[PDB]
Amino acid sequence: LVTAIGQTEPIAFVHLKDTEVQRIEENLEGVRRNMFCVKPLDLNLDRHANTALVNAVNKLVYTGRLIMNVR
Amino acid sequence: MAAMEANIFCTFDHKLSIADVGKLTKLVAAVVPIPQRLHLIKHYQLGLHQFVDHTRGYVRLRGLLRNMTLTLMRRVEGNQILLHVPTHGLLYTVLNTGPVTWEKGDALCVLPPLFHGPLARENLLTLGQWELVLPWIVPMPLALEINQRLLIMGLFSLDRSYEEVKAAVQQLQTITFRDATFTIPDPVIDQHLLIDMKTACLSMSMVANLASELTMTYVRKLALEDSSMLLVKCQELLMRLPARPQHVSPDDEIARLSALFVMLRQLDDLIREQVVFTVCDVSPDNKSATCIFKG
Amino acid sequence: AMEANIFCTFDHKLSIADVGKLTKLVAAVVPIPQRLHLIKHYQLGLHQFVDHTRGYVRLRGLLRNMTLTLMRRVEGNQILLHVPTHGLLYTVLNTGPVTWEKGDALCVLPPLFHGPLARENLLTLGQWELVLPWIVPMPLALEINQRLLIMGLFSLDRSYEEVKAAVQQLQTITFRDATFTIPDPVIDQHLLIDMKTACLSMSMVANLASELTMTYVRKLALEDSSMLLVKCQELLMRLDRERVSPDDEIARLSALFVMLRQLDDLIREQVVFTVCDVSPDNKSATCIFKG
Amino acid sequence: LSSVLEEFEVRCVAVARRGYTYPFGDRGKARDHLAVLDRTEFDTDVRHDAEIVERALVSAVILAKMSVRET
Amino acid sequence: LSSVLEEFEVRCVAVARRGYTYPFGDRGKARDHLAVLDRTEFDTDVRHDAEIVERALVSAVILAKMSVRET
Repeated sequence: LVTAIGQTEPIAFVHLKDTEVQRIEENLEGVRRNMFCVKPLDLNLDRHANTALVNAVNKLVYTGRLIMNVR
Repeated sequence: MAAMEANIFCTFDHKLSIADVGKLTKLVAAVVPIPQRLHLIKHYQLGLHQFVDHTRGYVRLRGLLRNMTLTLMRRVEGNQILLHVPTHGLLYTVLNTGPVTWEKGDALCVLPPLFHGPLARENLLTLGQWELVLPWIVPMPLALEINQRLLIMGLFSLDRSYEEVKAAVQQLQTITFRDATFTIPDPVIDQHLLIDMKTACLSMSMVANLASELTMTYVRKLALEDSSMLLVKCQELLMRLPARPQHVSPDDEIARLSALFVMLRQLDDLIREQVVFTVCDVSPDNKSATCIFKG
Repeated sequence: AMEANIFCTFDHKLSIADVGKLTKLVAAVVPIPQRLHLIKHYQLGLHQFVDHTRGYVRLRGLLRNMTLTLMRRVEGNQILLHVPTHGLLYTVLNTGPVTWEKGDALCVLPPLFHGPLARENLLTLGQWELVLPWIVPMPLALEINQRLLIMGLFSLDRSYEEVKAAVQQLQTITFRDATFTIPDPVIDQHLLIDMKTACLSMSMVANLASELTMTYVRKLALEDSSMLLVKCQELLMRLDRERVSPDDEIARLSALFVMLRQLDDLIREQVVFTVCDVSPDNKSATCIFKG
Repeated sequence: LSSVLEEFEVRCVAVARRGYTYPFGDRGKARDHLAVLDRTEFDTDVRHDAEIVERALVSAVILAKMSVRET
Repeated sequence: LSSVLEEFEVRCVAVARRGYTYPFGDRGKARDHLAVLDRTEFDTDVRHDAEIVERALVSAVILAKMSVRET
């Protein structure tokens, strides 16, 4: 992880299939496209991948990517 | 009051036959438990014989005998006996009244007698319609299994037909351990077992709760790759039924194990007995051996 | 009038530097296989018991049968060995990495290392080597085995590096004034056979507890007046929450107890000493003996 | 009485099960209150069915106040 | 069958808990049918379902006669 000052870490998902990565970004694009309709429809993440914290944070990051884009 | 005397003189009031006065000379340096701890105890209180009862609860003798102070036989003479109580940690020799081949370096425990089968009972030594009864000293593996067999016999006795119990008591009362055969006199069910079964039944449940999810599952998972003789022979006893662990919390897991050890000592001790001897070099005759940690 | 002491004679000739290497270890626990009066130096220490595939647990048990003995005096040829008598005080070297303090319930454990040490040096004949067991305080001695057992439970799955991060935490206990790094019993992913048995010794027991309890608790519940047994079945029925010949019951119960006797070596621990005064700089301390 | 009489046994089974759980300020006094609650049944006679509810109900109401430590 | 079978699965073990509470004149005989009922399971194969019900009935009527005490 970055330690140099002035380099705040960009928000990013950790260890996910590219089919899951690029596709969920389109759902975030719909907030900028039409924020009147906002649902957390995606739930495709599998617990079989990675471990506890690596997957549980991703459910939180999607809400954090959403709460910023809605605002 | 004086501290209870290490030296104890036991004197018979009943006449002694010449054939029996030499029976005690061969009995010298052997465990002779007493209860009252008098400086001049009467022989009527001597020996286990006063504790016998029509119930003949062998488990009942197993408990009441432990309360008695142990003593070492010493100084046979004319109508006089001198029992002695070694202080803790000192070494002193001990003859084995029982018929068991002691090993070097093993711990020993006092146990109520188990009749050999033929029950010739030697000259047994008797007077006044009374017989001396000296509990046998036994090796730990025999001392351990003798308790669990009394407990498992009480578990099978529950919840099953009384005629079926006899088929289990027959195979369980026998003990072929260490060459010589053994058999348990009257293993009557008792309230003393009901509390002994209670502490086992209490430990039987809580250990299943204290066990970690990674602990109980582990035996089922080892079979997926490793294979061995012990893995196969043990797996058959279990009920018939890669992957990530559901969670790994080293602080939460180390705590689950520390509590688990306490219930094991709560459960293991009921088959354990108060170790008394720690024999070193057994004599070649196998009629005597030195001991330590007595008391 | 001199106190009795075991004699012992080294075979290989010693240089004057070697006999002085031993006089630095006056007080020192020395296990003895059997209370023989004479003893060859090959019998001294755990080194005769040293093994590869056999695990640490085998040393945990055979050491309990070893006769601990201090080296009361060191000379040429013969070496005296004073077996402690219970209740007497005995000065002992602090060979153990843990610092001693007042009143500790010391108990012996086999020596361990975490790769190279700043000073592995000890008396060394050709091929032969001496090994002096640690004298750890009791609360840490439970912490040792509690870590060693859990670390082998994960040995079946080294493949997940996230699990290794937990193993790295168990690997380094941090008692005060100490920085331990307990070696992994596992080597090249494969378990030692002693580790494979110790893990089987416990997991088999917890598995039988999950099912065998469902029967005997039922008949024994109504008879009890204390009621404490009556609520024990509640957690067992909630232990189901996730998702037979009569002779089979006897053989099934029979294994449950005998495995605990195999497991007892890792459970209860005798204390061999209890500390009194401690010498300055903690080089050593007197400890009244207690079997 | 149909199923409704059977329904009284269902909810009674839950209170009887949790009465072995929650700690109280006594032990042997509440012990009789639980076992008598476990003795509740329904007699073959129709007129006598009220007698079981008449006593088992009073034993249960006392148990609830003890959790509150109510007088 | 699976919809009715789910109701059969709930009514199955519910009979077993009543059997432990009910005293019998031979404590050992009662478990031999209760142990089969506690072992109940439903494999995907429907061919065995005619056999699954049979042991469920052998564990049923034979147990009910013991309560009536008819031989």
